[PDB]
Amino acid sequence: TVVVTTILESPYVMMKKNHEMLEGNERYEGYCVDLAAEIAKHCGFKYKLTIVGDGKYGARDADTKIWNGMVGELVYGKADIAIAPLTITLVREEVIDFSKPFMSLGISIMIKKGTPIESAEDLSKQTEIAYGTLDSGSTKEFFRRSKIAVFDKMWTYMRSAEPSVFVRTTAEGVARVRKSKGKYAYLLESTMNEYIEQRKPCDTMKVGGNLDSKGYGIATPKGSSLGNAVNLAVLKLNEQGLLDKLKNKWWYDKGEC
Amino acid sequence: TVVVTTILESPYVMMKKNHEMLEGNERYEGYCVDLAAEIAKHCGFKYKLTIVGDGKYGARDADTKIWNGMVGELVYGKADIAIAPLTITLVREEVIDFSKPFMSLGISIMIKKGTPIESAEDLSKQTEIAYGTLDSGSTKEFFRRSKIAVFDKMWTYMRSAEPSVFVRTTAEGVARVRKSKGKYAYLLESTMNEYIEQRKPCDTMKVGGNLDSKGYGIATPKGSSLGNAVNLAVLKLNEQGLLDKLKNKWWYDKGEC
Ligand SMILES: N[C@@H](Cn1ccc(=O)n(CCC(=O)O)c1=O)C(=O)O
Ligand SMILES: N[C@@H](Cn1ccc(=O)n(CCC(=O)O)c1=O)C(=O)O
Ligand SMILES: [Zn+2]
Ligand SMILES: [Zn+2]
Ligand SMILES: [Zn+2]
Ligand SMILES: [Zn+2]
Repeated sequence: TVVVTTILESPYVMMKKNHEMLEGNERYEGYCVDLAAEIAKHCGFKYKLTIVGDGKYGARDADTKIWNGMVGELVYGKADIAIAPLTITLVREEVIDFSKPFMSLGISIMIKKGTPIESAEDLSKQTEIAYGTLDSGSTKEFFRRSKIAVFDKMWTYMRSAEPSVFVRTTAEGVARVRKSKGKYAYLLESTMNEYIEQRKPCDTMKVGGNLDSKGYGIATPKGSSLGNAVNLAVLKLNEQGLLDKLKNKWWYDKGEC
Repeated sequence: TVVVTTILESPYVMMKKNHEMLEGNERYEGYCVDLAAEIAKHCGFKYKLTIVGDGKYGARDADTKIWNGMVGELVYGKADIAIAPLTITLVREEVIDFSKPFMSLGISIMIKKGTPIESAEDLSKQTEIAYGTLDSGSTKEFFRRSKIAVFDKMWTYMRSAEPSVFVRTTAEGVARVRKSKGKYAYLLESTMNEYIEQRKPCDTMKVGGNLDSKGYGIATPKGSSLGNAVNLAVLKLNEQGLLDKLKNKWWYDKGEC
């Protein structure tokens, strides 16, 4: 039985409303729960879904050099595979193996409906509408290291804006956009932006094209015997149109706006 | 070094805005962070604050018979003491020890300012203004088992109300009160009600007296070498007026309304 590690993040993995009457894998539902079933079917294995112990995705402590979250569970042998919205990054690819991406994404802009902003360039040219990102992570790092004029201008602003424009969590960034009467725009992953856009109170909107490109991949321990099969399954699913179908179902078919 | 388990719940434990520049226990602030320092001071031990991995307080699954949250961390040896807003209950006291209560609370009513409701009696006499609680937990169970008229009347209503008046999380309940335009009242722990009342946009109000009584307590494993000292520490802090100073500090001095 393959131990799958995942994380509670809507609409990827959520508790069914009646989860208390259920048990095992049936307690969960969502995009990744559906994806796990597909992968298992094509790779030919039985599995058990478990929620990552520390509820984190995967980062290496600069001091101890220890990995936490799902990457950690894979690295230290606590799980056999990770199916969740885990970004494929150089540092993680150095310690675990990733499948080809099952979803493509990029940094995007979230605004409260009605805000007169249509792109990052628009944000960089004005001042009365503040904007920020998570206080740590790839999105913040993207701006900090950019050599592109527009993003350099945005980073210069964000790094010294007052009050601070950074937030610690997604919920924090979304709430700020929603209570700032259009005076705050949040920079986040397009997938989350797109999801929130389809959820009540339906007062946010994703604008402009993505600022960068990346994707989520299924992860397995280095030199795992599941790596090859899982990679082929992800390609087969995309070719069959199933990845797009799954995305449309959990983002739009179940939308509230 | 004593391992302390706690949970990110405002204003009990929160991440300082400059946490990325701080280390260890200094990354956190809040009522329980202050309480932990006092308890360790008077008990004479060194400690390290850790956040419970699954973000839960403590319940036993009737299936697996496994304890989750902070109670689980104590019973399975992951932490030596739990310092958080953990309600003292019979089922929990059966596996861990609780200090005398450091804070008293009870079920209360939260309304959007403007709602013509001043008590549980007012709610029980009508239906235009819907009211509910978490879909699971002590508050819901309180109503389900009550033999008291008014509470029986309230439960008789809640159990058959449509759409469902129950919510999955505190955030959901609070958000529902704020966006229901005076048509939903939320029943919750007085401590959280009093806290929300002091947070922007200052659009909610706590009405009526508590419907019941209970307390939060510090938890330690059975046979812990710290059990006795922790208990005496709580009593001394109460007698010194320290517990009330901390409540006033985190609820009102730092209040925004
Ligand atoms: N892919 C990330 C984890 N992850 C997943 C989904 C998601 O929506 N967001 C962030 C959304 C936001 O920007 O608020 C995120 O950070 C990782 O690999 O660590
Ligand atoms: N004391 C509970 C945990 N706990 C702590 C703080 C709190 O505000 N609320 C609930 C607030 C609300 O009713 O929405 C709560 O359920 C336990 O011991 O499990
Ligand atoms: Zn298939
Ligand atoms: Zn941070
Ligand atoms: Zn003292
Ligand atoms: Zn539930």
